[PDB]
Amino acid sequence: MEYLIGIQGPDYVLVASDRVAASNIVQMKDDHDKMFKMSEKILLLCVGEAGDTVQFAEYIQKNVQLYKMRNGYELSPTAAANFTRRNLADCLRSRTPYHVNLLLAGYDEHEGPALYYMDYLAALAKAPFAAHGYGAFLTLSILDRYYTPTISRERAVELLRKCLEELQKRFILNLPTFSVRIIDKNGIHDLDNISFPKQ
Amino acid sequence: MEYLIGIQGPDYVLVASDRVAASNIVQMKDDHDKMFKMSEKILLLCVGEAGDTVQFAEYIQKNVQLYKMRNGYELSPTAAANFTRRNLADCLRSRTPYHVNLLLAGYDEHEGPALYYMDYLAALAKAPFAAHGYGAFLTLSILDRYYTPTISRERAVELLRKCLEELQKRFILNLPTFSVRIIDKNGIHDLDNISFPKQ
Amino acid sequence: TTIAGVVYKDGIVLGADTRATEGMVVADKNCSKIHFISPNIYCCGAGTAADTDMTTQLISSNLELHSLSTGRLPRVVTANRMLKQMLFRYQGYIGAALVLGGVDVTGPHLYSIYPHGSTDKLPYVTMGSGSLAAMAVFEDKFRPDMEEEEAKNLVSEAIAAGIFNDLGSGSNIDLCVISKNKLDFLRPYTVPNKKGTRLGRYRCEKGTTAVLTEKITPLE
Amino acid sequence: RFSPYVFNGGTILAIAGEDFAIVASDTRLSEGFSIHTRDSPKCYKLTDKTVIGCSGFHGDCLTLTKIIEARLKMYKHSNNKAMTTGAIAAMLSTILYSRRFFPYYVYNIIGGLDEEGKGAVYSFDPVGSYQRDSFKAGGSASAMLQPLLDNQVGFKNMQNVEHVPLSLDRAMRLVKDVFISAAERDVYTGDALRICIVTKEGIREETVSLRKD
Amino acid sequence: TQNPMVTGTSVLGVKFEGGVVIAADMLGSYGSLARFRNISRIMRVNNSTMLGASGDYADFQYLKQVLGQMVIDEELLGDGHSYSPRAIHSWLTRAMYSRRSKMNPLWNTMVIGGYADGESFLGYVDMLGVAYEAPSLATGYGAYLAQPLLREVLEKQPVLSQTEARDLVERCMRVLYYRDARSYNRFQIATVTEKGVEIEGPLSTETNWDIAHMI
Amino acid sequence: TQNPMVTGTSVLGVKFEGGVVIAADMLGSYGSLARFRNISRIMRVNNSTMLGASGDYADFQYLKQVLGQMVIDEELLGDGHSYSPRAIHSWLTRAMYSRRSKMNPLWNTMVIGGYADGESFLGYVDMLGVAYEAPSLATGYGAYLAQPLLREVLEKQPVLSQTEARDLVERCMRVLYYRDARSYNRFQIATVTEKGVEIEGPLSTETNWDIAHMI
Amino acid sequence: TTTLAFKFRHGVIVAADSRATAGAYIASQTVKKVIEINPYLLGTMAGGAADCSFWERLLARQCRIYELRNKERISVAAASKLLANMVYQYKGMGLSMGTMICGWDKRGPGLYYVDSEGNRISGATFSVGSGSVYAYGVMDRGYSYDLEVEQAYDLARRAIYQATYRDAYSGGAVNLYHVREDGWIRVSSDNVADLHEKYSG
Amino acid sequence: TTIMAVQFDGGVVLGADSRTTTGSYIANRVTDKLTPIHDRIFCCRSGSAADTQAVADAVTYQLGFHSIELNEPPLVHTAASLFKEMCYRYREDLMAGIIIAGWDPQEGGQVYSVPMGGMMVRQSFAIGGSGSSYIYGYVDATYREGMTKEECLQFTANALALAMERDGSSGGVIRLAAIAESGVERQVLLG
Amino acid sequence: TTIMAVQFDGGVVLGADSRTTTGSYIANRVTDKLTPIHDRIFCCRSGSAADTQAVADAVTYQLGFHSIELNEPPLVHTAASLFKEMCYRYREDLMAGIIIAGWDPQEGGQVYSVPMGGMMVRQSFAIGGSGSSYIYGYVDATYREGMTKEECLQFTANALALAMERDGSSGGVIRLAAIAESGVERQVLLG
Amino acid sequence: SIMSYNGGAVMAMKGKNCVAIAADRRFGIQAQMVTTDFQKIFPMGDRLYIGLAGLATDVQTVAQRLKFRLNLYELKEGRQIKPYTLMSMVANLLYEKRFGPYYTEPVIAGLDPKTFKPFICSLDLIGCPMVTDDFVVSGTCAEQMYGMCESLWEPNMDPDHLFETISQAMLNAVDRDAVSGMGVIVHIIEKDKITTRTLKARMD
Repeated sequence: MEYLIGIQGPDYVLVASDRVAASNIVQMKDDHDKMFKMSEKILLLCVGEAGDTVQFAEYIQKNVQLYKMRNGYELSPTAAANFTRRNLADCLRSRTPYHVNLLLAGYDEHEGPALYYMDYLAALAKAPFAAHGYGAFLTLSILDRYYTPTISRERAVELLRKCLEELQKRFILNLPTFSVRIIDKNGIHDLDNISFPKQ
Repeated sequence: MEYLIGIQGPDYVLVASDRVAASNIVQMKDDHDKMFKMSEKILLLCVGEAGDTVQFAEYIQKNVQLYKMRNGYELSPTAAANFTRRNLADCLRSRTPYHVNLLLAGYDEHEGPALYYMDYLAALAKAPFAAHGYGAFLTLSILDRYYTPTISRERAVELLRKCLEELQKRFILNLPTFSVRIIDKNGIHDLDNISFPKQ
Repeated sequence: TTIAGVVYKDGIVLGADTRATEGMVVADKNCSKIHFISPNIYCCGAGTAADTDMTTQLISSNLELHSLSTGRLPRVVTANRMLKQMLFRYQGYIGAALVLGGVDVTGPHLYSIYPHGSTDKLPYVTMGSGSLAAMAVFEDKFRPDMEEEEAKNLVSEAIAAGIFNDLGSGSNIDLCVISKNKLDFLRPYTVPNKKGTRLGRYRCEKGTTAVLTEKITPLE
Repeated sequence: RFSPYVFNGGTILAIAGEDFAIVASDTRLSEGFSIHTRDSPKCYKLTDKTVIGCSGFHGDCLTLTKIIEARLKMYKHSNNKAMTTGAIAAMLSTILYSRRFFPYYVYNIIGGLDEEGKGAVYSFDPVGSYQRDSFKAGGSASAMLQPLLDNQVGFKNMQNVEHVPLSLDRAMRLVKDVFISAAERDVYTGDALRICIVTKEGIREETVSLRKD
Repeated sequence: TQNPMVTGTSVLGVKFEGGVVIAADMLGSYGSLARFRNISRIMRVNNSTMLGASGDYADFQYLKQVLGQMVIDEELLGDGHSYSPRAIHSWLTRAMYSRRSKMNPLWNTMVIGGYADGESFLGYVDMLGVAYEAPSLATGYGAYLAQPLLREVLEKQPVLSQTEARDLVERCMRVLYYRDARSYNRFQIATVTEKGVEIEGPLSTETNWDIAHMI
Repeated sequence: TQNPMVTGTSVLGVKFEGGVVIAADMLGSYGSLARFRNISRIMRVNNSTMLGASGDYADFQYLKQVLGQMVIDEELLGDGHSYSPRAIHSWLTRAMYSRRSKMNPLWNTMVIGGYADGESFLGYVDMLGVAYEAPSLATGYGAYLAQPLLREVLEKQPVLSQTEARDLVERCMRVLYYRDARSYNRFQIATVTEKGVEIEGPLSTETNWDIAHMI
Repeated sequence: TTTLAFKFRHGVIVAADSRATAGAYIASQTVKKVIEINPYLLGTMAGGAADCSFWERLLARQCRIYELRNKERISVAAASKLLANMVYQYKGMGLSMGTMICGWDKRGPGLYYVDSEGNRISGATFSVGSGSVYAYGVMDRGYSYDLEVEQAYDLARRAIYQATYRDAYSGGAVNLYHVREDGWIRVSSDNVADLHEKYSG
Repeated sequence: TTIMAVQFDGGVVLGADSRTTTGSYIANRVTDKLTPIHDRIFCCRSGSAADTQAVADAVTYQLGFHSIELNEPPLVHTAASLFKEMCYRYREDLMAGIIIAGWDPQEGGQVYSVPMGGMMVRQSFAIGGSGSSYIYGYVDATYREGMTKEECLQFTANALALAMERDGSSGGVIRLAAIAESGVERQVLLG
Repeated sequence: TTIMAVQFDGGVVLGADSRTTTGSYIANRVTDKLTPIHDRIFCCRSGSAADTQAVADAVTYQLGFHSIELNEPPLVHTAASLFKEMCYRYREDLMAGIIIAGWDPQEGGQVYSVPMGGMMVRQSFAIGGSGSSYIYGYVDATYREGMTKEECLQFTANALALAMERDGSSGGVIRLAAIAESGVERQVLLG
Repeated sequence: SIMSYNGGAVMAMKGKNCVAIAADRRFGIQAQMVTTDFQKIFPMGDRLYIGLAGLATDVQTVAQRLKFRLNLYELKEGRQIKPYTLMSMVANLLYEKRFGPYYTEPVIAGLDPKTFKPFICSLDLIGCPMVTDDFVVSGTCAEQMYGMCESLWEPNMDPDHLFETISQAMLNAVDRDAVSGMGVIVHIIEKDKITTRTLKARMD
């Protein structure tokens, strides 16, 4: 229903999102934030059931903040991704099934950048690019077309421009404004809000 | 699903439409035309079932063109609107139910301008403004707010600007470009294509 | 699946095929549907294959625990009482069709156990999908107090009737003879069907397959 | 309630040769878990150069066979000639579509020579689509026979394998081997293997036994 | 017919040297109730062919009415022709298939035994238009019970005499009296030869209950 | 209880001057089958109160077991107290309401007649916890048939003697023998007074069939 | 199943895959999905194979009779109108048909789109199939009206390749036709396994 | 509903109850179950109420028209054939339990049975209805070949009394009919 | 399935068939329907197969433990009370048709009936099972108060033979049991 | 079905003195692939592997629960695990979830930890073991894999022709399947070394 994207580089992770909080037919909030800073080098979006997206991001946030506060250092993005897959798979066979769909985007000091994938059936997948929502059916061709494993981040933003102009050409949705982060050796950096003017 | 509007003036009928031909999740055609010139002073949009919208407009088109070709003069907009209500109400109780939703917009030489309304249950309603689709739930407040029975057509286009800027603010749809006609004592006049730029 | 058993004048003869199907595709050409319980009692299973396997091991574990405590030989009515009480508690959700047979101090005893808990003491039983074919062989050609070689002819005839008439059956025939002292277990007894020879040489030599990336890891 | 359909079984194989056509089928007619008979071939000599196979629901197979046999005679009394191989496949597609909303449950394969003496195999579906192929296998054991002939006849997925045309004698042992392997894993594959060979000189039949389980 | 009210049960049939023997019992049942203890389930078509049936009995009286008329219709021509047992088997197949195609079938299962031109014929007819030929036929639970007894002897010895075949049916009818819940100890045996069609009377079996003392 | 197996039928009751009379029949039915021709459907609680019931009979034996114990429990105290007929009517109401609140009701319909302190009591208890008081009660089809006969006399004359009330029940039990499909010509009449509880024997009615000659 | 069609300065380009499946089982790899109607018209296949094969064959029957009576080839908008009226009579009975109509006309190029749901729209670019959404994105990034002939071949060729690479039901071989003013012409028929080695480097 | 029919040497003996129900309510105390089609041929009807009244009028229409054209007394087997043709043709729409009995000059007394399916069979004694299931054991042991007329009137009286006692559907009053060459005798009993 | 129980002066007489079915297939030709709980108290079981075998083991467990603690022969009414407590408590999960009969020193022969509901009643003769519906009329007219033992063995033999003949569910062979003060006599008949 | 949600195929084959196992590489959701590097073969000690197919949740779940119990077994005892011991261990772990079952079908291949003796088996989703002597298969495209190995397997085969037989068995069966593909990895292990190769398959 809402769209995310996962361009992975050689030493950087380029993630983007949308800012639309949907409703019945109307658009209540148009500057929503799907992002959740877990640590200094690990981000977390979320897509899924409207009550479930908030609390599981809040639940995974604190348990990772326990690890840094007790042991004095940060989780790796690999160990962080495999802690999330445990909690969804355990309480899947339960009276309260869980329904969210989101990866991780992390930078390791030893292993460099990394990108994962997650379904609501809790399956992990190391991937060089990924997407969710219905826009994945219209953008995984372009991002497969114009891809290079040794791409630069200036081309990657320009590649993200190509991925986003096909969104507001053949959709039945609105999706005006898109928020973008970037993760490197120096941590979380906020790029500008990618938007499309109306007039 | 798609949006129409029916601003009625003292001596003019201002109608507008959209140009989007929808699909599953994609937008196949973005310069569609819902309009059907029945005669020199009677127009006809259509909204409904994807197979039914074309043929009933084609069926009502020819039977009105028979009347002008046999008797040598045009139907009134009142007699034209009541011919359409007969054909939907007759074949409603049938093995092939009919599912479309559209009024008429006509100018009489004696009675002046006129605007009707139609449901898929075939009910007529003389109205001073009307709308269909889900956008009627977000525009019948503004058009009730800034209305005057003695409004001028320059204000009416400006009123149509106010009606359309609230569309691309709180929707879950795209709807970029809107086609506009105007009917007067001189017949059908085509105004410019109202659009909203992307960049 | 076709299992059967009979009580002759000195012991009990059991038999089955070795086909285990899956859907409509033969999954196992040589299965094993005769199980160990005690040195005098065996059991044949039918129905859900994992439900018969996990049940027949628990009772055989309990009777080994029971007989080693008593220091004696188990009785067939003990194994009957455990199975009809366990399967009744699970309300028939565990689908296990069983044939229970053994020789006690009291002599030979044969039982049939249905997956709800109903049990029957009979001189001869059939269970399984092709059980109707083997039962027609029994009623046509039964007589009481047969000998051992007459009974081994009868069961191997009845199991073969379910082979050539039922789709779910058809493989090599198992037998077992349990008597007062002798215990015989025959994993092949009669091979009714073979596989035809391969006529065409289909082998292309080494190098006819494209390989992208190889990797070698030595061991010790 | 009264359900009008049931599955019977059978497996049909056709191979388009260079100047021949081989049609093979088993003879088991089963229903549910039981065997009705062990002698029920699926081969039907339509003309001197065309053999059809029919699988699926057996009541529709007997009906659909007798419809085609009438229209062959209706062609000949109206046109003073016999139908070709492709003309029968074009006629059959309209017959299968003619009951679009109450369909036959029948998988059809037509093999035979063309008007130039080459093997032609036309596969079908229960609604009416068709195409010309080099080899098809239809019926219950259709999934166990298609990928093997891709390796042998199609010569796919092999490096440095030459493309020799399939001879007549090499094609005979290819048919006799695949039904042995199909009879091991399928429960519907029966006992007698009726093999019809359509050449430019007539139609030869041949029966090979399988395992009787 | 959507619901069979009064039903029959298994019908047996097997070829022998110069003829076909067919046996069935004489019971009509309404559910678990054995309501009609004395009915006939075998129709003697004219001289060389013969019919027995299972399933709904009210539909069987309908086909008894129709087939009875068609045999009279050719005899009144008097041209020296008759219906072969294969032609009746071909006719009855098209009757079933056209009936089920209108979603209103005839709840039966019919066995046709015939002997013409020195050729024993034995044909099967299903409700769903399934038809074939076999040296031995069985309907209902007899296809599960008596059919393994029929095929075992015939695959050992292909041909049979008349006395061998007649005794073998009485053994199979005995077994069906034990294991079928809706059988009855009163049956009749009908046999075609080159001399014509002959139907025997209400015969019965002899059971064995010596295993009842074994607890 | 989700399915009543063996059921009773209509139970009548009406007050009079110094007592309550209650009558019911002696039949237990399993569907249309009149299986148990001889059962008792009236329990004599200790000295001043009295119970009859309709609905499922196996549930009635359960409440016969429980109420029988509670009366013994107070008599063993011996403090000079007893349960009033209203207190049993109050107790039995809470038993029904708590039972239906667990979605597992007791399929009954109970009538309590009592006479204590010179006061005739007549109480109703439904399966759904509906309870009230009335000068005349009727369950089942008796609420459709005998209840118009009861209210017609009582609204004309409010009080009744014992012989007037006893004869009027026999007229209503006669009418229920005609028009109820699941009634029986064998009933018993139970009556409380100040002298105690007395239950009469298996009485019967006298029908009239003179209209059968009228075609 | 993945088809696409687009018109430009030099006519219309039509491309499609060749795989037809049955549930999770692949029936064949060599299905000719672009149904050749005339020397001047082309039709596609979408969803129901026998439904698209029958009615387009029936559509060719009416176009031939129209030419014999009127001494003129039929127009592209005419043939799309006849097909929409025939399928509408069986509406709600479960027909699967989402084909396209291509051909040259006196008014220039012709491209229409007919569904089994009564849809009949014109346009410039289309993509039909289960893997159609993978073809819209790569084509619209590379589409222009002023393209060359060799340029328009390689755009439509890779666009089918990117669809079959992502989709499971699409695959096989890539057929490619070119509709010109005189009539259509077959361009090529390439295997996906051969294109994979081409676009790897 | 319980119907009864026993033939004897001279003719037949019919019998039925009188109770007509709806749900658990007696719609009618006394009801003529047996129906005079012809002067020598009766039938007793069971199953649906409105169906069996409509079928019995049409057979009386057809047999009455046919017998005058015969100028002959009709056969009992002829009348039972007409119920078979209607009940088999409309077996999807009817619930009829007809038993046809009556004396015939050619063949004496005859009893036929047409159950809900639409078949036809001749019997020595026929019972039907919902309450007929309770007297299968009594009617087998008590029946003896070679009864007089008065034994058959005693035979059917005890048979219907046991069904009325045990069944909740059957009851009311006992109606009898004795058809012979001499005439038709009808009576109403109790006990 | 047809079970039979008749008391007399000295004791009781039991009887049942032997046929055990599943659908329309005979799972077992001969079957002990009657069950020896105690040396003087039997029961004949009906309804489900696995349920009634499980209930009869638990009552034999409880009554056997209680009677040794009594150091007394148990009462027949005591044993019939134990079936009532189990069948009423688990009436949502069981289909049991138990008839309890047996001789008692305090009271002589007794026959109790516990149907599928869970109630209990004492009768002079009790029948049950699926085939018991066909012999309601026969058992009412034939029964006479004040029989000997040999008349009751004749009475139950004809009663089960009529049910076995008419019912498709019942059949097989006839097993009988006669419980008195002297002992228990068991036999197997035909006819 | 639930098994056909992600798809997959696992094949093992016994040779003369060596054993081989292979699987595909595609990870997808019902029409749409995601990646080509989803691991389905997991090492359990040396000269002994295991393959998993079915629902990708239970693939990653059971392979970690089995690894949980395996390291506890090899530390309480000093030795490694025998292949029969592992088959009884997996059949226990699936039968515990008798009514809430895991949707996977394991395949075990390996050698004797004492000799060169190979071992193959496969299990149901509830835990019925099944040992053979030639091959075991699992996954959605099961019937295509039976048609290969019944027509290509020979009893006594060197490690070269064993590699060539299991390669042609996978490349012809998986390309006939729709939801499985995108590369095949092949493990061929023996007494002295472990060889892992990746084949050149159709990427469509």
